[PDB]
Amino acid sequence: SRVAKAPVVVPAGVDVKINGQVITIKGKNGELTRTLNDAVEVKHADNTLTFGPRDGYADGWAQAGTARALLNSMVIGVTEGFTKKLQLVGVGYRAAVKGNVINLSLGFSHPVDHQLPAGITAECPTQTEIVLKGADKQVIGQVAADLRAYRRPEPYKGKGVRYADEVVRTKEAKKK
Amino acid sequence: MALNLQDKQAIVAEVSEVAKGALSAVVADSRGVTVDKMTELRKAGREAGVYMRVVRNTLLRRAVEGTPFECLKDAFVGPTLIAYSMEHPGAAARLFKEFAKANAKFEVKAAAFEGELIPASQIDRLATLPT
Amino acid sequence: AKKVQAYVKLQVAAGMANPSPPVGPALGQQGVNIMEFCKAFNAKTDSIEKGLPIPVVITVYADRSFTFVTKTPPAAVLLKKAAGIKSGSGKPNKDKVGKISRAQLQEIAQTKAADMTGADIEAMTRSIEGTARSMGLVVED
Amino acid sequence: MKVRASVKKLCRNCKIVKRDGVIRVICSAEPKHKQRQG
Amino acid sequence: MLQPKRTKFRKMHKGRNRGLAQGTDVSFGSFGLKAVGRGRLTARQIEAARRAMTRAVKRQGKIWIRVFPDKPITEKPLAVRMGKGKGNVEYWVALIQPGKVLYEMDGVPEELAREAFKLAAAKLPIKTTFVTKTVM
Amino acid sequence: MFTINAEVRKEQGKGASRRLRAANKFPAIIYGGKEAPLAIELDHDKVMNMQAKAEFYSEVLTIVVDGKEIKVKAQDVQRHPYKPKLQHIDFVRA
RNA sequence: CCAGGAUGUUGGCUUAGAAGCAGCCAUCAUUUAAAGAAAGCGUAAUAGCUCAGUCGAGUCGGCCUGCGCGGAAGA
Ligand SMILES: [Zn+2]
Repeated sequence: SRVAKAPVVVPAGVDVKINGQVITIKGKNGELTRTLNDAVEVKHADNTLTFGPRDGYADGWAQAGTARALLNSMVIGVTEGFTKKLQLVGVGYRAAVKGNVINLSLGFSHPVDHQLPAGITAECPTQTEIVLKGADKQVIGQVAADLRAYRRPEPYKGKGVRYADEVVRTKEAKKK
Repeated sequence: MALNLQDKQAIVAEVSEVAKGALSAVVADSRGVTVDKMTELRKAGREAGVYMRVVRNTLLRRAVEGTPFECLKDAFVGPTLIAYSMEHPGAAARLFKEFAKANAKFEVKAAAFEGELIPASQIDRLATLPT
Repeated sequence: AKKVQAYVKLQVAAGMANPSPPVGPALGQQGVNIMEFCKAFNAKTDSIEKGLPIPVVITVYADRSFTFVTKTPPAAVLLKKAAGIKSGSGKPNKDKVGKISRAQLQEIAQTKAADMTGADIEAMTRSIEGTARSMGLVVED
Repeated sequence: MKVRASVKKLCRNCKIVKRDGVIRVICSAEPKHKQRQG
Repeated sequence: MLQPKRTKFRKMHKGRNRGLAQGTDVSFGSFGLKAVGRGRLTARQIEAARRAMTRAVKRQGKIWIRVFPDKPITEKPLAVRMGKGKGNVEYWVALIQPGKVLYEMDGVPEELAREAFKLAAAKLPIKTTFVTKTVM
Repeated sequence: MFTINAEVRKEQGKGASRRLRAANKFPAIIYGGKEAPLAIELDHDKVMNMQAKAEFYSEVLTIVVDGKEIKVKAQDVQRHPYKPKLQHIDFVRA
């Protein structure tokens, strides 16, 4: 509702194509094409994109609010781009990237080879740190979650893949 | 929470009555400052530790409006802090000027010396006035 | 005047120069030495009088020693040799216990020249008279 | 998590969210406050 | 528990609980727990309900019990043929009509009132509502 | 002080009284002085909030019926068996 | 959301030590737009978290009531 009341601005070069309920945001980096719900009514005017409900639906604004943030991130991805840094804490935990595949050695008796989706590239400035980059915030967040499941840091030392913006709390090992 | 109507009428009514007798009222930006600095600025102006107070552009707008004053809205943009003088020569502009020790001036948006409006390029003129 | 940067405060009195049983290695485990608490500490402490629990900031950077500036001690340490008894309250409020007064703690909390807010010798003066009565003591002001 | 017909907001960080049709209690300060079947 | 220290009779018929209640207003304290549903309160339910509120208030204020069992209940054990005389009294209950001021409290804040009766109402079989002393 | 709009009833009996409680209304009666009793039907909600104040049972009331302000006073009130509602209130001309 | 969230004072007694955050009490004052001698976690005592000017119009939650929800697992 309120969020939908805040029109989103699109930088220069950001080509926006609307086809009924489809939104194609192609800019400097990558191109995203998301399909809105059906109760949302996007209006391309001037150099911004407004959002509003549609007569005949209950939630109405409940959908316009999301579509406001959705296309919003779509523009941010095709302009500045999103990034997620996941560092590997622990002994023997290393990381390597050979092309579009990421090899991880989380103590496993066999190096894991995660496969990157559509447009998701990442390197490693350190043997224990990965930097994911993409144009889709939803995707870059899922890929970071996959590598986050391979080894969830325990509340004792935090050993395992974590997030650069995540705080892991630890605890003692009980007495006796 | 919030402040009841009757409780807000007084707040603005007070800041207005003190503005009618204030010989001066300089406005400036005080963001990123600490308490130790604020106190130091208060100790410099008056040993009573009371000087330089932060107020909203609204509380000041309707306060400067409740009193015959004009052309000051430009001095009320975003973070605003007022510094008036109800007694003694309003030449205490040198104190704050030297306190900010800034080679610029922008911070000290404007002021009103003796009912006379003054821009930001005049904050130094008064801060360099001889005894 | 800036931000957080080490500044503990644990002492028992001004007499005990760098004690051990009370605290000891507790006053220096991050950047303070459990020995130099007599050089820079008693740098002027023995030049006045040792008998009032006086705390102090730490302030440590990375230059070995520290530049801690001692200041005015608690206003309670004046409630054992400046207000009256040193202890023994018997019963909390079931009895008025003891009792201070106006003249008492008057020129005792005035010596403070490195603390207190507001120079108004009437608002910052009575500010050191609340606790003196908060312990069940009566007010003879 | 502790599942039981009754579900409430223990701490102030509690939140009563409905998923698929089941009341749940999400927490971000105490994993013990995690509930289900409300 | 609460039960008549003496009764002119040991047993009593069924006795239906019809009509409304009498004690609807508080005439002893400033607050109190009022009944809404229909049923009967046993000596255990009443006693247990008292401990709850009495405990939620530490040892301050005062509580009153407008209700009282004063009604014996007979029941026959297992492996017993029907008849052979009326059963034996096992416990005493109290008929509670919609609007019966169950308990009352005074000497404590209004907030602590609801909380107290809240932990006591959960002990009661029937529903209840919080009421406050009214003038006239 | 407390103005309470009223309207003379057209039928008495528990039957009519009940039909009133099923429309946010309740029966009433104003007796006292040399005047004869008068059936009155006050609004539930309205009076439901007016009685919430202790000044409603202390200070004098002013009922306006058929263009007439009769200064009365709360004599007695009958509350709902268990719900926070009203059944009937007696007023006295004073 | 980005903010601030201070000071007397580590309040007095108790204690190995308790400083808002064992526990007895007490609960005034202060500079203010506002900050409780202090909500929860956390410390051996501290520390560290943290709750109670901008943006620009809607927000907060008890009560009466309708319709629903979970509560609801058998061969
Ligand atoms: Zn929780």
